[PDB]
Amino acid sequence: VPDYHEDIHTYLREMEVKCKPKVGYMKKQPDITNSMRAILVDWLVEVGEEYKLQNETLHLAVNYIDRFLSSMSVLRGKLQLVGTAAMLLASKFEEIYPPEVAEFVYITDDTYTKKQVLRMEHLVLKVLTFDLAAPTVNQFLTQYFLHQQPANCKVESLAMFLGELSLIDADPYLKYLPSVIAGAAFHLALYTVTGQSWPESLIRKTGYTLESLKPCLMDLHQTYLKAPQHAQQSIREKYKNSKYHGVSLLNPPETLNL
Amino acid sequence: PLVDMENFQKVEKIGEGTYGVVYKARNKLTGEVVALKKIRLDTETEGVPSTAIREISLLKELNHPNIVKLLDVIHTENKLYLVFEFLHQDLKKFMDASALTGIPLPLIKSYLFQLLQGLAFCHSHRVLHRDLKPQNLLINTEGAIKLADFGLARAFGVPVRTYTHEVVTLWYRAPEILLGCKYYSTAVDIWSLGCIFAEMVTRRALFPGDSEIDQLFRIFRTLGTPDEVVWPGVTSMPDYKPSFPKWARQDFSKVVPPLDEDGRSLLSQMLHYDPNKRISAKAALAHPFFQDVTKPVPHLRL
Ligand SMILES: O=C(Cc1ccc2ccccc2c1)Nc1cc(C2CC2)n[nH]1
Repeated sequence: VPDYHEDIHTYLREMEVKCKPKVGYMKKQPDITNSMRAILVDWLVEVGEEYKLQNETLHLAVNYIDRFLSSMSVLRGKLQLVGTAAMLLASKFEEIYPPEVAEFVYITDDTYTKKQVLRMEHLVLKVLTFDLAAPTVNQFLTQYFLHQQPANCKVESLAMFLGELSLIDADPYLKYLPSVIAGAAFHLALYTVTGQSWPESLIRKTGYTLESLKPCLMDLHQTYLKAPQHAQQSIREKYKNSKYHGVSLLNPPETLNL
Repeated sequence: PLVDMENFQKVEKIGEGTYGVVYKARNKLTGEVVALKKIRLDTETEGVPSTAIREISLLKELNHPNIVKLLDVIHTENKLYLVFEFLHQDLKKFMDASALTGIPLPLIKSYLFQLLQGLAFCHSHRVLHRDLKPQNLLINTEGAIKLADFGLARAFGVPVRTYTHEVVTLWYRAPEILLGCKYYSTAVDIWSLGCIFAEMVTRRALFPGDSEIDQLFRIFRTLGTPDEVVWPGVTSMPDYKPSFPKWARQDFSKVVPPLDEDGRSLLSQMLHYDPNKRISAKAALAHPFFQDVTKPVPHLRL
Protein backbone atom coordinates (compact mmCIF):
# COMPACT_ATOMS: atom_id res chain seq x y z
CA VAL A 1 0.00 0.00 0.00
CA PRO A 2 1.48 3.35 -1.19
CA ASP A 3 2.07 6.37 1.06
CA TYR A 4 -0.34 8.74 -0.75
CA HIS A 5 -2.95 6.01 -1.25
CA GLU A 6 -5.56 7.76 0.89
CA ASP A 7 -4.91 11.33 -0.26
CA ILE A 8 -5.25 10.13 -3.84
CA HIS A 9 -8.53 8.31 -3.34
CA THR A 10 -9.93 11.42 -1.66
CA TYR A 11 -8.78 13.60 -4.56
CA LEU A 12 -10.12 11.17 -7.17
CA ARG A 13 -13.52 11.23 -5.46
CA GLU A 14 -13.41 15.05 -5.62
CA MET A 15 -12.50 15.17 -9.31
CA GLU A 16 -15.01 12.54 -10.45
CA VAL A 17 -17.80 14.83 -9.28
CA LYS A 18 -16.40 17.59 -11.52
CA CYS A 19 -15.66 15.74 -14.79
CA LYS A 20 -19.26 14.44 -14.61
CA PRO A 21 -21.26 14.76 -17.85
CA LYS A 22 -24.98 15.65 -18.00
CA VAL A 23 -27.06 12.54 -17.34
CA GLY A 24 -29.89 13.60 -19.64
CA TYR A 25 -27.81 14.99 -22.50
CA MET A 26 -28.84 12.34 -25.06
CA LYS A 27 -32.51 13.29 -25.02
CA LYS A 28 -31.36 16.81 -25.94
CA GLN A 29 -29.32 15.67 -28.94
CA PRO A 30 -31.59 16.08 -31.95
CA ASP A 31 -29.85 13.51 -34.15
CA ILE A 32 -28.01 10.89 -32.08
CA THR A 33 -29.20 8.14 -29.77
CA ASN A 34 -27.93 5.82 -27.02
CA SER A 35 -27.72 2.99 -29.55
CA MET A 36 -25.52 5.10 -31.82
CA ARG A 37 -23.28 5.81 -28.82
CA ALA A 38 -23.30 2.11 -27.93
CA ILE A 39 -22.14 1.30 -31.44
CA LEU A 40 -19.41 3.97 -31.25
CA VAL A 41 -17.97 2.76 -27.97
CA ASP A 42 -18.08 -0.87 -29.06
CA TRP A 43 -16.08 0.26 -32.08
CA LEU A 44 -13.53 2.03 -29.88
CA VAL A 45 -12.98 -1.20 -27.98
CA GLU A 46 -12.06 -2.90 -31.24
CA VAL A 47 -9.75 -0.03 -32.16
CA GLY A 48 -8.14 -0.40 -28.75
CA GLU A 49 -7.66 -4.12 -29.36
CA GLU A 50 -6.32 -3.51 -32.88
CA TYR A 51 -3.64 -1.08 -31.67
CA LYS A 52 -3.10 -2.79 -28.32
CA LEU A 53 -4.03 0.24 -26.23
CA GLN A 54 -4.37 0.24 -22.47
CA ASN A 55 -7.88 -0.14 -21.08
CA GLU A 56 -7.48 3.21 -19.31
CA THR A 57 -7.17 4.83 -22.73
CA LEU A 58 -10.61 3.43 -23.63
CA HIS A 59 -12.21 4.79 -20.47
CA LEU A 60 -10.71 8.27 -20.90
CA ALA A 61 -11.96 8.50 -24.48
CA VAL A 62 -15.50 7.57 -23.46
CA ASN A 63 -15.33 10.18 -20.71
CA TYR A 64 -14.15 12.76 -23.24
CA ILE A 65 -16.96 11.82 -25.62
CA ASP A 66 -19.74 12.01 -22.99
CA ARG A 67 -18.53 15.40 -21.73
CA PHE A 68 -18.25 16.76 -25.26
CA LEU A 69 -21.74 15.56 -26.20
CA SER A 70 -23.10 17.13 -23.01
CA SER A 71 -22.68 20.59 -24.58
CA MET A 72 -22.26 20.15 -28.33
CA SER A 73 -24.97 19.04 -30.75
CA VAL A 74 -23.54 16.48 -33.14
CA LEU A 75 -25.02 14.89 -36.24
CA ARG A 76 -24.96 11.16 -37.06
CA GLY A 77 -22.20 11.47 -39.63
CA LYS A 78 -19.95 13.36 -37.21
CA LEU A 79 -20.32 11.14 -34.14
CA GLN A 80 -17.44 8.93 -35.27
CA LEU A 81 -15.17 11.92 -35.93
CA VAL A 82 -15.72 13.07 -32.34
CA GLY A 83 -14.94 9.58 -31.04
CA THR A 84 -11.85 9.28 -33.23
CA ALA A 85 -10.51 12.56 -31.90
CA ALA A 86 -11.37 11.51 -28.36
CA MET A 87 -9.41 8.28 -28.77
CA LEU A 88 -6.49 10.20 -30.28
CA LEU A 89 -6.35 12.58 -27.31
CA ALA A 90 -6.80 9.77 -24.77
CA SER A 91 -3.94 7.90 -26.42
CA LYS A 92 -1.74 10.96 -26.25
CA PHE A 93 -2.53 11.38 -22.58
CA GLU A 94 -2.22 7.77 -21.44
CA GLU A 95 -0.16 5.74 -23.92
CA ILE A 96 3.64 5.72 -23.82
CA TYR A 97 3.69 6.36 -27.57
CA PRO A 98 0.29 6.87 -29.22
CA PRO A 99 -0.42 5.76 -32.79
CA GLU A 100 0.19 8.51 -35.35
CA VAL A 101 -2.84 10.48 -36.55
CA ALA A 102 -2.63 8.66 -39.89
CA GLU A 103 -3.57 5.43 -38.10
CA PHE A 104 -6.67 7.04 -36.64
CA VAL A 105 -7.65 8.30 -40.08
CA TYR A 106 -7.14 4.77 -41.41
CA ILE A 107 -9.39 3.03 -38.88
CA THR A 108 -12.19 5.34 -40.00
CA ASP A 109 -11.84 3.84 -43.47
CA ASP A 110 -10.98 7.28 -44.82
CA THR A 111 -14.43 8.55 -43.87
CA TYR A 112 -12.68 11.68 -42.60
CA THR A 113 -9.38 13.40 -43.41
CA LYS A 114 -6.21 13.91 -41.39
CA LYS A 115 -7.28 17.55 -41.49
CA GLN A 116 -10.76 16.90 -40.06
CA VAL A 117 -9.33 14.75 -37.29
CA LEU A 118 -6.79 17.33 -36.18
CA ARG A 119 -9.44 20.07 -36.27
CA MET A 120 -11.82 17.97 -34.18
CA GLU A 121 -8.96 17.41 -31.72
CA HIS A 122 -8.62 21.18 -31.35
CA LEU A 123 -12.38 21.58 -30.86
CA VAL A 124 -12.57 18.77 -28.28
CA LEU A 125 -9.63 20.27 -26.39
CA LYS A 126 -11.38 23.64 -26.43
CA VAL A 127 -14.72 22.19 -25.35
CA LEU A 128 -13.11 20.26 -22.49
CA THR A 129 -10.77 23.16 -21.68
CA PHE A 130 -7.74 20.82 -21.66
CA ASP A 131 -9.04 19.01 -18.56
CA LEU A 132 -8.11 15.54 -19.78
CA ALA A 133 -6.99 13.84 -16.54
CA ALA A 134 -10.42 12.53 -15.61
CA PRO A 135 -11.08 9.79 -13.01
CA THR A 136 -12.26 6.50 -14.54
CA VAL A 137 -13.79 3.24 -13.33
CA ASN A 138 -10.38 1.74 -14.13
CA GLN A 139 -8.66 4.08 -11.66
CA PHE A 140 -11.05 3.30 -8.82
CA LEU A 141 -10.85 -0.46 -9.41
CA THR A 142 -7.06 -0.13 -9.23
CA GLN A 143 -7.26 1.59 -5.88
CA TYR A 144 -9.77 -1.02 -4.75
CA PHE A 145 -7.58 -3.98 -5.72
CA LEU A 146 -4.91 -2.92 -3.25
CA HIS A 147 -7.50 -3.70 -0.56
CA GLN A 148 -7.64 -7.33 -1.58
CA GLN A 149 -5.58 -9.64 0.63
CA PRO A 150 -6.57 -12.66 -1.49
CA ALA A 151 -5.16 -11.02 -4.63
CA ASN A 152 -7.05 -12.94 -7.31
CA CYS A 153 -6.33 -12.40 -11.00
CA LYS A 154 -9.71 -13.83 -12.02
CA VAL A 155 -11.46 -11.38 -9.70
CA GLU A 156 -9.53 -8.49 -11.26
CA SER A 157 -10.14 -9.50 -14.87
CA LEU A 158 -13.86 -9.94 -14.21
CA ALA A 159 -14.23 -6.61 -12.38
CA MET A 160 -12.47 -5.00 -15.34
CA PHE A 161 -14.90 -6.80 -17.64
CA LEU A 162 -17.97 -5.53 -15.85
CA GLY A 163 -16.48 -2.06 -15.64
CA GLU A 164 -15.87 -2.03 -19.36
CA LEU A 165 -19.39 -3.19 -20.22
CA SER A 166 -20.88 -0.21 -18.36
CA LEU A 167 -19.21 2.03 -20.95
CA ILE A 168 -21.51 0.72 -23.70
CA ASP A 169 -24.87 1.87 -22.33
CA ALA A 170 -25.45 5.52 -21.37
CA ASP A 171 -28.68 4.23 -19.86
CA PRO A 172 -28.38 3.64 -17.00
CA TYR A 173 -24.67 4.04 -16.29
CA LEU A 174 -24.42 7.76 -17.04
CA LYS A 175 -26.24 8.43 -13.76
CA TYR A 176 -23.57 6.65 -11.69
CA LEU A 177 -20.22 7.99 -10.52
CA PRO A 178 -17.12 5.98 -11.56
CA SER A 179 -16.34 5.08 -7.94
CA VAL A 180 -19.82 3.57 -7.53
CA ILE A 181 -19.70 1.59 -10.76
CA ALA A 182 -16.27 0.33 -9.72
CA GLY A 183 -17.65 -0.64 -6.33
CA ALA A 184 -20.49 -2.65 -7.82
CA ALA A 185 -18.22 -4.30 -10.37
CA PHE A 186 -15.70 -5.16 -7.67
CA HIS A 187 -18.30 -6.84 -5.43
CA LEU A 188 -20.04 -8.64 -8.27
CA ALA A 189 -16.73 -10.05 -9.53
CA LEU A 190 -15.57 -11.00 -6.04
CA TYR A 191 -18.95 -12.65 -5.37
CA THR A 192 -19.03 -14.59 -8.63
CA VAL A 193 -15.46 -15.86 -8.36
CA THR A 194 -14.90 -16.33 -4.60
CA GLY A 195 -18.33 -15.97 -3.02
CA GLN A 196 -16.88 -13.14 -0.92
CA SER A 197 -18.54 -9.72 -0.63
CA TRP A 198 -17.71 -6.00 -0.51
CA PRO A 199 -14.94 -6.04 2.17
CA GLU A 200 -15.06 -4.13 5.45
CA SER A 201 -11.82 -2.31 4.55
CA LEU A 202 -13.40 -0.78 1.44
CA ILE A 203 -16.53 0.13 3.35
CA ARG A 204 -14.29 2.18 5.60
CA LYS A 205 -12.20 3.51 2.72
CA THR A 206 -15.04 4.48 0.39
CA GLY A 207 -17.87 5.02 2.84
CA TYR A 208 -20.02 2.95 0.49
CA THR A 209 -22.04 0.16 2.10
CA LEU A 210 -23.27 -2.83 0.16
CA GLU A 211 -26.64 -1.13 0.64
CA SER A 212 -25.56 2.06 -1.15
CA LEU A 213 -24.18 0.07 -4.08
CA LYS A 214 -27.44 -1.88 -4.50
CA PRO A 215 -29.06 0.33 -7.17
CA CYS A 216 -25.96 0.16 -9.37
CA LEU A 217 -25.31 -3.48 -8.45
CA MET A 218 -28.80 -4.54 -9.56
CA ASP A 219 -28.15 -2.78 -12.87
CA LEU A 220 -24.68 -4.21 -13.35
CA HIS A 221 -25.92 -7.72 -12.54
CA GLN A 222 -28.63 -7.29 -15.18
CA THR A 223 -26.08 -6.14 -17.77
CA TYR A 224 -23.95 -9.16 -16.87
CA LEU A 225 -26.88 -11.59 -17.27
CA LYS A 226 -27.94 -10.09 -20.61
CA ALA A 227 -24.35 -9.65 -21.74
CA PRO A 228 -24.48 -12.56 -24.24
CA GLN A 229 -27.65 -11.16 -25.88
CA HIS A 230 -26.42 -7.57 -26.23
CA ALA A 231 -26.22 -6.06 -29.72
CA GLN A 232 -22.59 -5.04 -29.03
CA GLN A 233 -20.15 -7.91 -28.41
CA SER A 234 -16.62 -6.52 -28.78
CA ILE A 235 -16.06 -6.51 -25.02
CA ARG A 236 -17.16 -10.13 -24.40
CA GLU A 237 -14.90 -11.28 -27.23
CA LYS A 238 -12.01 -9.31 -25.79
CA TYR A 239 -12.49 -10.94 -22.40
CA LYS A 240 -12.56 -14.49 -23.75
CA ASN A 241 -8.80 -14.24 -24.28
CA SER A 242 -6.59 -16.11 -21.82
CA LYS A 243 -5.04 -12.74 -20.94
CA TYR A 244 -8.21 -12.14 -18.94
CA HIS A 245 -8.64 -15.75 -17.81
CA GLY A 246 -11.62 -15.97 -20.15
CA VAL A 247 -13.90 -14.38 -17.53
CA SER A 248 -16.55 -13.36 -20.08
CA LEU A 249 -17.25 -17.08 -20.27
CA LEU A 250 -17.92 -17.31 -16.54
CA ASN A 251 -21.59 -17.76 -15.68
CA PRO A 252 -23.15 -14.88 -13.70
CA PRO A 253 -24.82 -15.89 -10.46
CA GLU A 254 -28.60 -16.21 -10.64
CA THR A 255 -29.35 -13.89 -7.71
CA LEU A 256 -27.21 -11.63 -5.53
CA ASN A 257 -28.95 -12.50 -2.27
CA LEU A 258 -28.41 -8.95 -1.05
CA PRO B 1 -7.14 33.58 -29.87
CA LEU B 2 -4.81 35.86 -31.85
CA VAL B 3 -6.38 38.75 -29.97
CA ASP B 4 -4.73 37.55 -26.76
CA MET B 5 -1.35 37.09 -28.47
CA GLU B 6 -1.49 40.73 -29.58
CA ASN B 7 -1.62 41.76 -25.91
CA PHE B 8 1.86 40.31 -25.35
CA GLN B 9 5.12 42.11 -25.94
CA LYS B 10 8.08 39.78 -26.44
CA VAL B 11 10.95 40.85 -24.17
CA GLU B 12 13.69 38.27 -24.76
CA LYS B 13 14.29 34.57 -25.35
CA ILE B 14 14.55 32.53 -22.15
CA GLY B 15 15.31 29.11 -23.58
CA GLU B 16 15.06 26.62 -26.44
CA GLY B 17 14.04 22.97 -26.61
CA THR B 18 12.28 20.42 -28.81
CA TYR B 19 8.73 21.37 -27.86
CA GLY B 20 9.58 24.90 -28.96
CA VAL B 21 10.75 28.22 -27.52
CA VAL B 22 10.16 30.10 -24.26
CA TYR B 23 10.19 33.92 -24.20
CA LYS B 24 10.03 36.38 -21.34
CA ALA B 25 7.10 38.62 -22.18
CA ARG B 26 4.92 41.40 -20.84
CA ASN B 27 1.14 41.81 -20.83
CA LYS B 28 0.73 45.22 -22.52
CA LEU B 29 -2.58 45.94 -20.80
CA THR B 30 -1.77 44.83 -17.25
CA GLY B 31 2.00 45.07 -17.14
CA GLU B 32 2.24 41.49 -15.88
CA VAL B 33 5.56 39.83 -16.68
CA VAL B 34 5.31 36.22 -17.89
CA ALA B 35 7.08 33.33 -19.60
CA LEU B 36 5.55 32.36 -22.95
CA LYS B 37 6.24 28.86 -24.19
CA LYS B 38 5.57 28.88 -27.94
CA ILE B 39 4.81 25.57 -29.67
CA ARG B 40 4.76 25.29 -33.46
CA LEU B 41 2.20 22.74 -34.65
CA ASP B 42 3.49 22.41 -38.22
CA THR B 43 6.70 20.65 -37.24
CA GLU B 44 5.01 17.24 -37.29
CA THR B 45 1.38 17.74 -38.32
CA GLU B 46 0.61 15.26 -35.56
CA GLY B 47 -1.66 17.68 -33.70
CA VAL B 48 -1.01 18.95 -30.18
CA PRO B 49 2.13 17.24 -28.77
CA SER B 50 1.60 14.63 -26.04
CA THR B 51 3.92 16.60 -23.78
CA ALA B 52 1.77 19.74 -24.03
CA ILE B 53 -1.36 17.64 -23.48
CA ARG B 54 0.11 16.34 -20.25
CA GLU B 55 1.84 19.47 -18.96
CA ILE B 56 -1.28 21.53 -19.55
CA SER B 57 -3.85 19.07 -18.20
CA LEU B 58 -1.79 18.19 -15.15
CA LEU B 59 -0.41 21.61 -14.35
CA LYS B 60 -3.79 23.33 -14.36
CA GLU B 61 -4.74 20.88 -11.61
CA LEU B 62 -1.71 21.72 -9.50
CA ASN B 63 -1.98 25.05 -7.70
CA HIS B 64 0.70 25.34 -5.05
CA PRO B 65 3.29 27.99 -4.15
CA ASN B 66 6.15 25.63 -5.05
CA ILE B 67 4.83 24.59 -8.46
CA VAL B 68 5.08 26.89 -11.46
CA LYS B 69 1.74 28.49 -12.33
CA LEU B 70 0.26 27.94 -15.77
CA LEU B 71 -1.63 31.21 -16.30
CA ASP B 72 -3.19 30.62 -19.68
CA VAL B 73 -3.29 28.57 -22.86
CA ILE B 74 -3.80 30.09 -26.29
CA HIS B 75 -4.49 27.67 -29.14
CA THR B 76 -4.43 29.29 -32.59
CA GLU B 77 -4.75 27.59 -35.97
CA ASN B 78 -1.09 26.54 -36.11
CA LYS B 79 0.44 27.73 -32.82
CA LEU B 80 0.02 26.74 -29.16
CA TYR B 81 1.16 29.11 -26.40
CA LEU B 82 1.38 28.31 -22.69
CA VAL B 83 1.60 31.33 -20.39
CA PHE B 84 3.51 30.87 -17.12
CA GLU B 85 4.33 33.05 -14.15
CA PHE B 86 7.90 34.33 -14.53
CA LEU B 87 10.86 33.57 -12.26
CA HIS B 88 14.34 35.12 -12.44
CA GLN B 89 16.56 32.06 -12.52
CA ASP B 90 16.79 28.27 -12.67
CA LEU B 91 18.72 26.16 -10.14
CA LYS B 92 21.28 24.90 -12.64
CA LYS B 93 22.55 28.41 -13.53
CA PHE B 94 22.55 29.42 -9.88
CA MET B 95 24.58 26.35 -8.84
CA ASP B 96 26.93 27.16 -11.71
CA ALA B 97 27.26 30.78 -10.52
CA SER B 98 27.75 29.65 -6.90
CA ALA B 99 30.73 27.44 -7.72
CA LEU B 100 33.30 29.66 -5.99
CA THR B 101 31.31 30.36 -2.83
CA GLY B 102 28.88 27.46 -2.70
CA ILE B 103 25.24 27.78 -1.69
CA PRO B 104 24.82 28.51 2.06
CA LEU B 105 23.48 25.49 3.95
CA PRO B 106 20.46 27.45 5.27
CA LEU B 107 19.38 28.28 1.72
CA ILE B 108 19.99 24.67 0.66
CA LYS B 109 17.76 23.54 3.51
CA SER B 110 15.08 26.06 2.52
CA TYR B 111 15.12 24.91 -1.09
CA LEU B 112 14.91 21.21 -0.23
CA PHE B 113 12.05 22.00 2.13
CA GLN B 114 10.09 23.86 -0.56
CA LEU B 115 10.88 21.24 -3.21
CA LEU B 116 9.56 18.46 -0.95
CA GLN B 117 6.38 20.50 -0.32
CA GLY B 118 5.82 20.97 -4.04
CA LEU B 119 6.57 17.29 -4.69
CA ALA B 120 4.30 16.11 -1.87
CA PHE B 121 1.49 18.13 -3.43
CA CYS B 122 2.11 16.55 -6.84
CA HIS B 123 2.12 13.05 -5.39
CA SER B 124 -0.93 13.55 -3.21
CA HIS B 125 -2.63 14.56 -6.48
CA ARG B 126 -1.48 11.45 -8.36
CA VAL B 127 1.05 13.27 -10.51
CA LEU B 128 4.57 11.94 -11.09
CA HIS B 129 7.06 14.55 -12.25
CA ARG B 130 9.70 12.17 -13.59
CA ASP B 131 12.19 14.79 -14.73
CA LEU B 132 13.54 16.47 -11.64
CA LYS B 133 16.89 18.11 -12.33
CA PRO B 134 18.46 21.55 -11.53
CA GLN B 135 17.47 22.90 -14.96
CA ASN B 136 13.76 22.34 -14.27
CA LEU B 137 13.70 24.11 -10.92
CA LEU B 138 12.93 27.84 -10.87
CA ILE B 139 13.97 30.37 -8.26
CA ASN B 140 13.25 34.04 -7.60
CA THR B 141 14.81 36.87 -5.61
CA GLU B 142 12.51 36.30 -2.62
CA GLY B 143 13.96 32.88 -1.85
CA ALA B 144 11.22 30.65 -3.23
CA ILE B 145 11.88 27.69 -5.52
CA LYS B 146 9.32 25.95 -7.76
CA LEU B 147 9.01 22.77 -9.83
CA ALA B 148 8.62 23.37 -13.54
CA ASP B 149 8.79 21.48 -16.83
CA PHE B 150 5.96 18.97 -16.50
CA GLY B 151 6.34 17.76 -20.08
CA LEU B 152 7.18 14.22 -18.99
CA ALA B 153 4.78 14.24 -16.06
CA ARG B 154 2.09 11.61 -15.70
CA ALA B 155 -1.03 10.85 -13.71
CA PHE B 156 -0.76 7.55 -11.87
CA GLY B 157 -4.38 6.86 -10.92
CA VAL B 158 -3.43 3.79 -12.92
CA PRO B 159 0.20 2.44 -12.78
CA VAL B 160 2.67 4.16 -15.13
CA ARG B 161 4.70 1.85 -17.37
CA THR B 162 8.42 2.31 -17.97
CA TYR B 163 9.56 3.81 -21.26
CA THR B 164 13.05 3.63 -22.74
CA HIS B 165 12.97 7.09 -24.34
CA GLU B 166 10.81 9.24 -22.02
CA VAL B 167 13.20 9.11 -19.07
CA VAL B 168 15.01 11.45 -16.69
CA THR B 169 18.46 12.55 -17.82
CA LEU B 170 20.94 9.87 -16.70
CA TRP B 171 22.52 11.57 -13.65
CA TYR B 172 19.28 11.77 -11.65
CA ARG B 173 17.83 8.42 -12.76
CA ALA B 174 16.73 6.09 -9.93
CA PRO B 175 18.38 2.66 -9.71
CA GLU B 176 15.04 0.79 -10.13
CA ILE B 177 14.75 2.41 -13.54
CA LEU B 178 18.31 1.52 -14.54
CA LEU B 179 17.70 -2.08 -13.45
CA GLY B 180 14.62 -2.15 -15.68
CA CYS B 181 11.59 -2.14 -13.35
CA LYS B 182 8.13 -2.41 -14.92
CA TYR B 183 6.37 0.60 -13.39
CA TYR B 184 7.40 4.01 -12.06
CA SER B 185 6.48 4.97 -8.49
CA THR B 186 6.73 8.25 -6.59
CA ALA B 187 10.12 6.95 -5.36
CA VAL B 188 11.87 8.01 -8.58
CA ASP B 189 11.13 11.70 -7.90
CA ILE B 190 12.46 11.41 -4.36
CA TRP B 191 15.65 9.82 -5.67
CA SER B 192 16.22 12.70 -8.12
CA LEU B 193 15.71 15.13 -5.26
CA GLY B 194 18.31 13.38 -3.12
CA CYS B 195 20.82 13.70 -5.95
CA ILE B 196 20.10 17.43 -6.24
CA PHE B 197 20.33 17.88 -2.47
CA ALA B 198 23.80 16.27 -2.47
CA GLU B 199 24.94 18.27 -5.53
CA MET B 200 23.98 21.59 -3.89
CA VAL B 201 25.88 20.60 -0.74
CA THR B 202 29.11 19.33 -2.31
CA ARG B 203 29.24 21.44 -5.49
CA ARG B 204 29.61 18.25 -7.57
CA ALA B 205 27.09 15.87 -9.17
CA LEU B 206 26.62 12.80 -6.95
CA PHE B 207 26.44 10.18 -9.68
CA PRO B 208 27.69 11.61 -12.99
CA GLY B 209 27.42 8.47 -15.11
CA ASP B 210 28.68 8.33 -18.71
CA SER B 211 26.29 5.52 -19.66
CA GLU B 212 23.55 3.39 -18.14
CA ILE B 213 25.93 0.74 -16.85
CA ASP B 214 28.40 3.41 -15.70
CA GLN B 215 25.55 5.23 -13.91
CA LEU B 216 24.66 2.05 -12.02
CA PHE B 217 28.27 1.41 -11.10
CA ARG B 218 28.70 4.99 -9.84
CA ILE B 219 25.73 4.39 -7.57
CA PHE B 220 26.97 0.94 -6.46
CA ARG B 221 30.46 2.26 -5.79
CA THR B 222 29.02 4.86 -3.41
CA LEU B 223 26.01 3.20 -1.79
CA GLY B 224 27.20 -0.39 -2.18
CA THR B 225 26.05 -3.04 -4.64
CA PRO B 226 22.59 -4.02 -3.35
CA ASP B 227 21.76 -7.62 -2.44
CA GLU B 228 18.60 -9.56 -1.61
CA VAL B 229 18.78 -8.48 2.02
CA VAL B 230 19.06 -4.78 1.23
CA TRP B 231 16.63 -4.83 -1.66
CA PRO B 232 14.39 -7.94 -1.85
CA GLY B 233 13.97 -8.86 -5.50
CA VAL B 234 16.88 -6.86 -6.88
CA THR B 235 18.66 -9.97 -8.20
CA SER B 236 15.52 -10.91 -10.14
CA MET B 237 15.15 -7.57 -11.96
CA PRO B 238 15.42 -7.53 -15.79
CA ASP B 239 18.78 -5.78 -16.15
CA TYR B 240 20.43 -7.13 -13.02
CA LYS B 241 23.58 -9.19 -13.64
CA PRO B 242 25.10 -11.65 -11.16
CA SER B 243 28.46 -10.57 -12.62
CA PHE B 244 28.02 -7.03 -11.18
CA PRO B 245 31.01 -6.06 -9.00
CA LYS B 246 30.30 -6.28 -5.25
CA TRP B 247 31.20 -2.85 -3.83
CA ALA B 248 31.08 -2.00 -0.14
CA ARG B 249 29.06 1.01 1.03
CA GLN B 250 31.07 4.24 1.42
CA ASP B 251 30.77 6.10 4.72
CA PHE B 252 28.23 8.92 4.29
CA SER B 253 30.22 11.50 6.21
CA LYS B 254 32.76 11.24 3.36
CA VAL B 255 30.20 11.44 0.54
CA VAL B 256 28.62 14.69 1.81
CA PRO B 257 31.21 16.02 4.33
CA PRO B 258 29.55 19.34 5.14
CA LEU B 259 26.32 17.68 6.28
CA ASP B 260 25.44 17.12 9.94
CA GLU B 261 23.80 14.01 11.43
CA ASP B 262 20.25 15.04 10.41
CA GLY B 263 21.29 15.94 6.87
CA ARG B 264 23.11 12.63 6.42
CA SER B 265 20.09 10.81 7.84
CA LEU B 266 17.60 12.49 5.49
CA LEU B 267 19.81 11.99 2.45
CA SER B 268 20.36 8.28 3.05
CA GLN B 269 16.61 7.79 3.43
CA MET B 270 16.08 9.59 0.11
CA LEU B 271 18.64 7.29 -1.51
CA HIS B 272 17.35 4.04 -0.06
CA TYR B 273 17.65 1.28 -2.67
CA ASP B 274 14.26 -0.41 -2.21
CA PRO B 275 11.70 1.97 -3.73
CA ASN B 276 9.06 0.70 -1.29
CA LYS B 277 11.33 1.78 1.55
CA ARG B 278 12.59 5.07 0.09
CA ILE B 279 11.22 7.93 2.17
CA SER B 280 8.24 9.88 0.82
CA ALA B 281 8.11 13.65 0.32
CA LYS B 282 5.46 13.82 3.03
CA ALA B 283 7.53 11.97 5.64
CA ALA B 284 10.71 13.79 4.60
CA LEU B 285 8.98 17.06 5.51
CA ALA B 286 8.68 15.78 9.06
CA HIS B 287 12.39 14.97 9.35
CA PRO B 288 14.30 16.80 12.14
CA PHE B 289 16.63 18.21 9.47
CA PHE B 290 13.96 20.86 8.81
CA GLN B 291 13.62 21.59 12.53
CA ASP B 292 15.11 25.07 12.08
CA VAL B 293 14.31 25.81 8.44
CA THR B 294 14.10 29.46 7.42
CA LYS B 295 13.68 31.32 4.13
CA PRO B 296 16.94 33.09 3.15
CA VAL B 297 17.20 34.99 -0.13
CA PRO B 298 19.82 33.91 -2.68
CA HIS B 299 22.55 36.08 -4.10
CA LEU B 300 21.43 35.99 -7.73
CA ARG B 301 24.06 37.17 -10.22
CA LEU B 302 21.53 38.32 -12.83
O1 LIG C 1 13.67 29.90 -17.01
C1 LIG C 1 13.57 30.85 -16.23
C2 LIG C 1 14.84 31.56 -15.72
C3 LIG C 1 15.50 32.35 -16.84
C4 LIG C 1 16.43 31.70 -17.71
C5 LIG C 1 17.06 32.40 -18.76
C6 LIG C 1 16.78 33.77 -18.96
C7 LIG C 1 17.39 34.51 -20.02
C8 LIG C 1 17.08 35.89 -20.19
C9 LIG C 1 16.16 36.54 -19.32
C10 LIG C 1 15.53 35.84 -18.26
C11 LIG C 1 15.81 34.46 -18.06
C12 LIG C 1 15.20 33.73 -17.01
N1 LIG C 1 12.39 31.32 -15.77
C13 LIG C 1 11.01 30.91 -16.01
C14 LIG C 1 10.59 29.87 -16.84
C15 LIG C 1 9.21 29.84 -16.75
C16 LIG C 1 8.21 28.89 -17.46
C17 LIG C 1 8.72 28.03 -18.62
C18 LIG C 1 8.43 27.39 -17.26
N2 LIG C 1 8.83 30.85 -15.89
N3 LIG C 1 9.91 31.50 -15.44
